Order: sequence, then structure tokens, then C-alpha cells
Amino acid sequence: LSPAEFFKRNPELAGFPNPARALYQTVRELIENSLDATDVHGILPNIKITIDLIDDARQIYKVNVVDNGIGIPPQEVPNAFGRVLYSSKYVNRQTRGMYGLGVKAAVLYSQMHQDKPIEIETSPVNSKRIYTFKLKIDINKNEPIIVERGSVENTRGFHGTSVAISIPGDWPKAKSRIYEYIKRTYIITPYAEFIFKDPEGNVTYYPRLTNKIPKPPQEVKPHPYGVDREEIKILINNLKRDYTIKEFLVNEFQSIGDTTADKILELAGLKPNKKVKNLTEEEITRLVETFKKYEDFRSPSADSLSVIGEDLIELGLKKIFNPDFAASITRKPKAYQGHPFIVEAGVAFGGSIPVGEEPIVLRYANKIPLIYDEKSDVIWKVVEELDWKRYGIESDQYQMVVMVHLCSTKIPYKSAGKESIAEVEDIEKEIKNALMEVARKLKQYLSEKRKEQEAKKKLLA
Ligand SMILES: C[C@@H]1C[C@H]2O[C@@H]2/C=C\C=C\C(=O)Cc2c(Cl)c(O)cc(O)c2C(=O)O1
Ligand SMILES: [Mg+2]
Repeated sequence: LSPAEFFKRNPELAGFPNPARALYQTVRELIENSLDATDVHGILPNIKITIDLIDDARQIYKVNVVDNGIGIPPQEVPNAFGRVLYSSKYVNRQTRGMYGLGVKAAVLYSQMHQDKPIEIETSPVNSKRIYTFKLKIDINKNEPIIVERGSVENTRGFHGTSVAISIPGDWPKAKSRIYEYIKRTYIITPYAEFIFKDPEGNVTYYPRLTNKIPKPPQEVKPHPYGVDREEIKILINNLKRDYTIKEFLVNEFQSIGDTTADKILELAGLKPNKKVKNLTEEEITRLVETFKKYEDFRSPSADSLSVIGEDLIELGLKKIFNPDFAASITRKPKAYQGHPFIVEAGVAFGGSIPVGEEPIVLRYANKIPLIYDEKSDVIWKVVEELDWKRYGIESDQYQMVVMVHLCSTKIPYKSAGKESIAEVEDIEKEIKNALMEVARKLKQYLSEKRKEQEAKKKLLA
């Protein structure tokens, strides 16, 4: 089965189990693409989200997201929305989203269940025109249908993209989590500005708090430990030139210089000067084996990642929660299974945060909030296992928010269609190390606060 056909038969595994989640997920995919279109490219995100109930009896909603990002070259638009790829591309740059189909899952669901086309308007940086489309995915042929295509004259300095998708939804069911999704995005994106207008006509405004944008992720070449047979054939098939196996190793991968390639070639039983387009199955097998076994690669480069940053984590926590204290940490990068990863953690304490018997726990993966399935997440487990009395929290009731961000070019999820990060040992170890680091900052704060109260009580009239 193709991913498109696997989606159609198993949409509950892809974040579309029912209309309430479809509505939520569509909003997510559009917001995530709008952010990747803006901040990855040095642009402060100015994003408008509207949701309208367009057919009351059938509970059809139109979701419209508008951004100021870099736009889509018109020639790429039909395949971007209307052609599901036959396999996921190897990830070489950090991007927002759990789901391989991205917006294409919203488009499929739209075309499966109702009759309006998708509406797209886009203007690439410096374009003299805005390109407009009404589009469908052919649900049988997995190909775009262009219903309407046109353009209008652009205005000074305008660039970006508008997408509207009509779909079955359930606003009353989805409402609180859509709001929470947006809030939690805003917390770690205080340089974005959002406007959200809901189906009931409520308007929420999330103003820009800063103009500081974190360093973007950069494309890297794949790390040898991350690739299997199929991925190597893909790399071979994609070559524009007639590289030798040696040239292939040195130029298509991370961490293979001249000497390393030589050693790899020797261990693999390959001729350096054989043309790599001629690699046989047996030869690929030995190469992959040699890759898995080789002990002398540098770690996967973290150049492909982008953190939120301690400064922004703290600013977001403080502005949203108005706590008495906030702290954060951005850890040094680690790696696993051929991909780099970074953990960040944050804590906000006291002030306007509600009293509870447990912390408010915020989970992020590649800068997207995880919303469902929180009790099965490795992040939830770590926070729950930590003994807060060791870090200065004395009462059974307290006001605390804890956040953890994992970013990687390969986030491990427990189950398709669930929003929980898997309990991978090396990732759990690092999340725990991060949390402890921030918790020590909190312990210091509480110890200083307590000494100060004691001093006033005992020494001041
Ligand atoms: C090509 C550009 C910039 C890329 O960074 C964006 C990441 C993913 C985008 C995938 C798309 O299919 C086009 C797109 C969509 Cl669907 C959207 O909802 C909002 C957008 O702003 C863009 C866009 O302009 O995409
Ligand atoms: Mg995405």
C-alpha cells in the first residue's frame, strides 16, 4: 500500500481518527508549515488563523491560515498539496510535524469527505504577482486536479501563502485543545504574532514579544549510521554524476574524509574506483554492515537542529504564566541511531500559576507542542519520577510549570497516531539530566527565598 492508500484505510493512525481530531490536526499542519515558512528563513512569523462553520448540519468547517513566509513557487504548488510521495524522504534538516503526509493528509481528508476544492494564494519573495489556485487531490490517482489557476498583481514587499481547506470537523469537541495548541506554540514562539478567529466569532490576539529569532537549522548530509539499504539506493539513484564508490562515500555523507573512506572501502571489500551506479546488492549489504559496525565516525552534526534557546524559553514562560521565578537549560547535543538530538528544559514557579498537586507539564518536539497522550510520554514519566522535595518543594501543593523540548532529525514516537515520545534510554537519560539541571536552579531560588523570609521574620521589627 502507498502512504496515501494506507492513510485512507487507517486515518486514525495519522491523526485523523474522527472529525474533532481532523479539525485540530488540520489547524496544526497549517500553523506548522507557516512557521517553517517564516522563522526558518529569518522572517518574524505573522500568522492569521480563522475557522468558520460552513455547513451546520453536516459540520463542515473551512480552516484558513495566512502567513508572511517565503511563499511557494507556482510550479510546485500542484504537487505540494495533491501528490503523496511513495516514501518519506530521509530527514536532513529539523522540521516541524509528526506526520509524513503533512498538509496532504488534510487535503485527502477534505477530498474524501466533502466537495469544495482547497484554495491557495502564494507570493514568493520578490514576486510581481500573487498566484491563486483552487485545487483537489485525485483520491484515486494520487495526483493534483487544478480546478482554477490564475494570478494578480502583487503589492510592495508582499510575500507569503494563504491556504484554506474545507473538512468535516467538530468544534465543540476540539475547541479546548485547539486553543491549548495555539497557547503552547506561543509560549515557545514569543517572536511570532498570531490572530485566531474561531467559529463562534471569538478573536484572540497573541502579540509579538521580541524580535529575536533562533538560529535556523541547516541541511546536512546523512550520517552513515542512519542509513539502511533502501536509503543508500535512493542516494545512488539521485546522483547527478558518475561518482566512484570512494567519491560517493566522501561527498554524500557526514563524517567520511579521505582516510575514513579508504578504511570503510577496505572493511567493506569494495573497489575505491568502481562506479557507484554499478554497486550490486551484495555490495550495498556489506557497506551497510560496515557502517553499522564502524566505531570511528564523529557524532551526527547538530547543524541540522534548531533550539528555542534559554532566553526565549524564559521570556515565554514569564510572559504567559507571570511566575515568581523561571529558569531553563539548553543542553549540549547528543546523538542516537545516526541522528543528533538536543534537550531543553524549563521551569516556572509561583506567581499567577494555579495551585495543584502536580506540575503543569509542557512537551515539545521540534518546536511543536505535543497535546494528546501525555501520560504515556517519556517526558511525563521523567517528571513524575523526579522527587521535588529534593529540590526545595516542601508542600504537597505548589504552583509549577515544567517544560521539556526534544529536537532531533528523528524523533522516536511510541505509536503512529499518538503524540507520545518513546522511552528510548539515551533520550530519557538526557531529559532527566536536563530536568535535574533546571530543578537545581529552582532549589537555589527556593532556598534563597526561604532564608530571606526567615531573616525578615527574625531580624526586622
Ligand atoms: C515552500 C514554502 C516554505 C516551506 O517552509 C514551508 C514548509 C512546508 C510547506 C509545505 C507546503 O506545501 C507549502 C506551504 C503550506 Cl502547505 C502552508 O500551509 C503554508 C506555507 O507558508 C507554505 C509555503 O510557503 O511553503
Ligand atoms: Mg510539518
